[PDB]
This record gives sequence, C-alpha cells and structure tokens, in this order.
Amino acid sequence: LPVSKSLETLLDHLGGLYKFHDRPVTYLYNTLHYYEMCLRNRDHLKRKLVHAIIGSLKDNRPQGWCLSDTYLKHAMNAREDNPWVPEDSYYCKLIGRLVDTMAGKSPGPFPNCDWRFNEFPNPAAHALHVTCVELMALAVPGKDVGNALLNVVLKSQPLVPRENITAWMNAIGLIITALPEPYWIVLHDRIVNVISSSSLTSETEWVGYPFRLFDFTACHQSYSEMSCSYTLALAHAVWHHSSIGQLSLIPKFLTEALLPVVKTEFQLLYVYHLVGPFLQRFQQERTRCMIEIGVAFYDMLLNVDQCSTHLNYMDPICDFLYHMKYMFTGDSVKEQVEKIICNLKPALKLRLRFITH
Amino acid sequence: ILLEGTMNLTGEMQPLVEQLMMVKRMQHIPTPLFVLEIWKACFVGLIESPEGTQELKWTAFTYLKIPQVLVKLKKYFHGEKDFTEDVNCAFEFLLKLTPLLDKADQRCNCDCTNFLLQECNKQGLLSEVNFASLVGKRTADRDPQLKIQPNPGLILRAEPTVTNILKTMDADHSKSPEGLLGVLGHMLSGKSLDLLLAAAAATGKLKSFARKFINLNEFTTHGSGESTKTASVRALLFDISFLMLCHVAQTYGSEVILSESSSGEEVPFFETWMQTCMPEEGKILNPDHPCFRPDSTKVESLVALLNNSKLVQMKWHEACLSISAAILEILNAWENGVLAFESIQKITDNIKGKVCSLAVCAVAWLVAHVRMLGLDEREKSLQMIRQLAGPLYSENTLQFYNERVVIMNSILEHMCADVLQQTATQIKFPSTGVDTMPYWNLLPPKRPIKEVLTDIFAKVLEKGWVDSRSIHILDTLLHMGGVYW
Repeated sequence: LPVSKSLETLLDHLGGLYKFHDRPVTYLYNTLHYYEMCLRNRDHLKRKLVHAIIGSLKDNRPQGWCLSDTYLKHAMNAREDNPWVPEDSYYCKLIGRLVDTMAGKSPGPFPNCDWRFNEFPNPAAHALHVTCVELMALAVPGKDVGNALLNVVLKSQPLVPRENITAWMNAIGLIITALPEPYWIVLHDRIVNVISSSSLTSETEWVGYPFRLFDFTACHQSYSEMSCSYTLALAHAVWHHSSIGQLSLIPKFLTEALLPVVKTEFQLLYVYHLVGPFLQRFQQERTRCMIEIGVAFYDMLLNVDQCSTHLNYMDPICDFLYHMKYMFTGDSVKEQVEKIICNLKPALKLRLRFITH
Repeated sequence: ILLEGTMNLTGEMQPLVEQLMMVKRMQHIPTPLFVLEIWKACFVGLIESPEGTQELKWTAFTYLKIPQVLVKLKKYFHGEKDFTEDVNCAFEFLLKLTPLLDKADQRCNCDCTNFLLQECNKQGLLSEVNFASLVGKRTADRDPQLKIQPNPGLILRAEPTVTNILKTMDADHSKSPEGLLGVLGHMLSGKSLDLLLAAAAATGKLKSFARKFINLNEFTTHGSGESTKTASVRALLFDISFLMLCHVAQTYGSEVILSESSSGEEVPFFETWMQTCMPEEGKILNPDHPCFRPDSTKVESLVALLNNSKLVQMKWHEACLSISAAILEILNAWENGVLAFESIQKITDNIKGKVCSLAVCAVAWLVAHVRMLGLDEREKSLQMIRQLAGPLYSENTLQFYNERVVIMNSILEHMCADVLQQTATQIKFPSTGVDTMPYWNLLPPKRPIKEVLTDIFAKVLEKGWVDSRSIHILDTLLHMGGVYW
C-alpha cells in the first residue's frame, strides 16, 4: 500500500503535464476487473487515491464542467458523511444531461474548443467519466451501486417525467455498458430474485394476463405500469446497447438461476420476453450459446409441464417455439429436445407433434 | 366517465348511472372489472390534465361517484353476487397498481394519506365488513415505499381532505332559510378560498346555496333605514352574494340560473345575471331589448358620476341602467371629447368601495361595444383603468374585504372579456395571480380544421384513455363545424 504515498507526489509535480489527452475510462477500467473482491480494505487508501485520480482530471481548463462541481464541493470536507444517499438524485441530474443530449439547451456552454480533439463525436462519452470512481472508496460498490443505479426505475423520481422514460432507460443502459462486471451483474440477480417471484405462484391476481402486462408502451397511459414490467424494459434497456459480448453471460445466468424459480406459465412468458428478442445476436456471433438458450427454453417447458394443473395459454407457447425453431435454430438441436419432448403431456405432445422434423 | 367528469361535474343526479347501466347491458362487462374500470377512471383524473381550480372539480367528481356506486350496488345487481366480494377483489386488483398511487402522491404531495382517508370514507359508505384489513395490508406496502425532498415544504393540512371533510358542515352551514342575520357567517367565506364552492359542486348544496343567495338578493331591498354601519354591512353582503353568484355562473352557469328560475311566481333581476358572459354575444341585444330606461333615475347615475366625491344611500338600480353611464363615458372620453382626463376621475369615483357590480356592467358593455371597428378602443382603456389598483383606500371604504373582493373581480374579468382580449392587443397582465384557466380554444390559427385525425385520433388510439383535456378541444370542434362532416 505505501506506493500510494509515492503516486500522490508524482502528479503533484507533473499533473500539468497531462494537458494532451483525457481518457481515464480505458485507463482505469482494467485496474478493477477483479481487484474489487480484494481491494476493499486497500480501498480505504483508495479514499486518498481518488482525490489523486480526480486530480488528474483537475488538469483541464476548457470550462466544460458546471454540475460535477457540485459533487466536487460536496466531496471536499468530511467525504465520509455527505455523498452516500443524495447521489441517487445527483445521478438523475447526471443522466439528465444525457437526456439533455437531444433537444434541450445542453449544446450550449458544455461543448467548446473546438469539437476537434476533445473526444467529442457525441457528448455521451462525457457521462462515463466519474461513474465508477464516484464511491469506490467505501463499501458502496458491489451491491449498493447497482441498487442506486436502478432506483431511477422502480421508484418515481420527482424530476423523472412520464413521457420520455424510454430515452431515460436507454441512457441508463449506455452508462451500464461502461461499468465493471459486478455492478451490472448484481442487477440481474436483483431482477430475478423477487420481482419475477413476488408471490406469482399460488394466485397472484386477476391481472395474471401476461401479454398486456409484459408488453411495454403501456406506460403511455397513467395505468398498467406495474413495477415488474418496468424492470423488464430495464433489462431490454441495457440489452438494447450491451449486445456485443455481454450476452455470453445469460446462458450460465440461466442454467442455474432461472431453473428453481419458475412454477407457473406467465413466469415462463416473462423469462421468455427477457431472453427472447436477441437470438439474432447469437446466430450472428455467439452461435455456440444459442443451443444453450434453446435447451434452457425446453427446460423451462418441462418444468412448467411437470408443475401445472393445466396449460391455459398453449397456442402462444406453441407458435412462439414454432417461430424460434423455423427462424433461428435451423435443424441442429432437433435431437436433444427430443429427449425432453417425448416425456411431455399427451395434449402438449400432440400440440408439438411436428417438432420431430 | 372522463367525458362526464369533464363537462357536467354537477347536475349529475343519475344520468351517468343509467348510462352505465345501458352500456353494461349493451356489452359484456363483469361487475368486478367494471368497478375496477370506474375506480381507475377516478384515479387517473386530477393528475394529467388539471393544475388549478379544475382539480377540486375532479376530486369532487371522484368523491361524488361514491353515492353513485352506492346506488349501483342498490339497483344494478340483484340476487347474483350482490356486491359480496366484487369490491374486495377490485381493491385487491388495483392495489397492484402501486406506481399509479406513487405518481398520485408525487403530484398531490398528500395523496398517499388522502388515499387512506378516501378509502375509509368509502368503507363508511360502502361495505366495510372486513375490508379494513385489506386497506391495512395495502398501506403496509404503500407506506414503506415512502417511509432534496418535497415533504419538507408540505406539512400542513391537505386541501382535498379538509374540503371533503368540511363539506358535511357546509351543507348544514346555518340551516336558516332567512335573512337579517350577521355578516360574520359570510365573512369567514371571504377569508377562505372557493373550497366552499368546491364542496357545493358535489350537487348536495349547490341548488340550495343558489336558492339561499337568490332569496337574500331578492329580499335585501334595504327597506328604508339610515344606519350607516348596518347599511354598509348589508351593501357589502349584497356585493359578496352577487360576486359568489357570478363566480358560480363562470364555473357552471346554467344549473344555478335554472335552480333560481325553476318555479315560483316572481321576477327578480335575472337579466343582468343571464346576459353577462356566455357562449353567446348578445351585444347589440342589450341596447335593443333591455334598454327600457324611463326618465326615472335616468340622470341618477349622471348626477352620481358628477358629484360622487357613491355609497351615501343604499340603492341598486344603475346595474340594470348603466347604459347611460357607458353612453356618457364614450361620449366624453374620445367620441366628442367632453372630458380629456376627467373621465378617469369619474371612473375612479365609480370604482368606489363596496361597489363591484359596476365593474361587471362596465365589462359587459365593453363586450357589447367591441362589435365596432375597434378604431376607438375607448372601452378597452376604460376597462383597463377599472381593473387597476386605483381604489387603494382612497375613499372611506368600510369593507375590510377588499382583498377577496378584488380577487373575485379579477377572476370574473378573466373569465369574460375573452373576445376583447383576443380581437385586440393582449392586456398588460393585470392578473398577478398563480395559474389562470388553461382550457381555451387552442386552435392553431394558420392551420385548417383538417387536423383532428392526425393530431388526436392516432394518439388516442396509441394511448390508453381519451385524453380528457383534448376532449375540451373536441367539444369546441363539435359546435363549430357540422356533425355531418
């Protein structure tokens, strides 16, 4: 750890030398790929190192910061008191600038000098600047950070308006795409933990109609906006932009976690909508994982078959699987699903009869 | 339901009830889902569209749907699940719409508690065998969600709750169908807001309240007395009663004048109370029909404006005879030039304390005279001067209610003069209020009528409700063109 005592001196004499480039994201992300699980105690000394790292950020005078200065001021005296809670609201303010990227007045004094070498093809890249180093000093990372990032959805923020939540969730996904693993992996566990399983098995309510609930754009009315559905879009949100290599995470995330949590059928439709509309990304690049996605589908099918009095929405799942087969799996998995498809209910057997070919 | 809750908030004894009955007959709607739908309609209101006085109208309609649903429980179902568990499962269902109540609380800043109070009111009205435990279970999920903040500011009494509570004592205000009492009973009304009228909008007292004030006006002919204090008290009482009547007219109109002119062998001054402001000009009509002005007191207003130095003796006849006043005003201001600046002095004299009806007549006659080429615009500047803060305790105004009186004068000037504030240059903003009536024509001038489809229908189809606010627009669209096209 005493290497800290060294580094804080270096910039203190060579900080101004940094006035030629500023990309701390790619320069800092690798420094915590697996150190978090063991940096916590040493993270106390990071409580100093952040005040050094932001010092490197201090070597810039383009007049390009007018709201992060609030964080700066509220992070200069007794840093172990103020910035825990209100950061959530602050986060909104931050993501406000994000949703201020399109039609608002942010393209004023924010960008200057000269849209040429300050990494400005889009001001969105300015968002990821501090997100990680915000509260990495204390035990805030791991769980609290993800909860904080997701509070903007399940709870109605005051500034959050109900006509453009789409762009909001989009920006949240854009941010999430630039955060370390645990921050956006704890999100999945929180989603599947209780939201997909509040009670949902004995008798949820007469609202158990899956389609109207699980479909989005219902927020266009001031009703039909049950929290769970929101979370759904949340996933879509990140998967609307993190669709490059992060999908390799969901098969494992499925294989165990989604197995002993599903009893009824609308939970199946929920997890389907969660994983469904992305098979193209696997057919293109992650070809090895689509087979796992399919066998997971069929495992959900066998599970809901073994634990059910009767299937109420047979034809939906039927033509769903029809689409998935005829359009994405081709003719590969045909054998494996057989070893499951034979031991289904007679009605379901006759219903899926033509899957044999 | 939104439609009916937007047009006729009052006067709804049971047209809405029979309409729901017939649409239930001409459909397949399970009663649980039906009560769910009506409750969702009540909850969705007061949130999106209104921001001012209309919010009180919305909450009144919501808490008026409760006797409606009571009569529904009484006469709709019979011998087939007579409200045994329908309301129970309905409340259970709507409890799953937690973000709706979250937004409602965020909006009203007290709706979370107000929801509890209205639920207890429904229980006191509807079936409350054991559903109080359901309300408790729902609160057990609601409250923990809400335990830099909006709670610090709002800590006082919640305005919807206080209104709906005090409505009980408001319906039984005095229970005295007579007059000659103290003005104190009405003085408290001058301090409070239109919350009294908001409660009255529940159709429980509106008719009786209008009848009471009508009898007070028809009775307060001030007899023949000389007690300056008592005469001024009665004058202020008459002024406040007429202001309340005009405000009720501006709010709802037809129902009040109907309740006042339904039965009885009499003829009070219903002309100046039914020809002031409405979706009908009748401008030159006032010089035509009601201009029967005999020589009796014809120069009374003239001598008054000449030697006001106006509240000497109780006399209210210039209201129906301010025609001579307006004629002299226009002839002296610029038509003939009898008075360059003395016209403003005479107007200020006519703007003396305890006199508010004069402003009403002036505004009405300005609206009558705007039918000219607007080349003189004398009445515009006249009304502008009248609406000013001129009477700053100049005369011995023994009113002590100039604040509320001036607020009523401002809101009445706001509701009328719409055409004059449109056909001419915009006013210099003499309001200094909070939020005026947002509901207006809102028809894009340099755009044709062929916009209803692509602006309203596509959205409302993509949306989940009828967009109540836009409905107002639709109404203007209805009686503007033809039903055919």
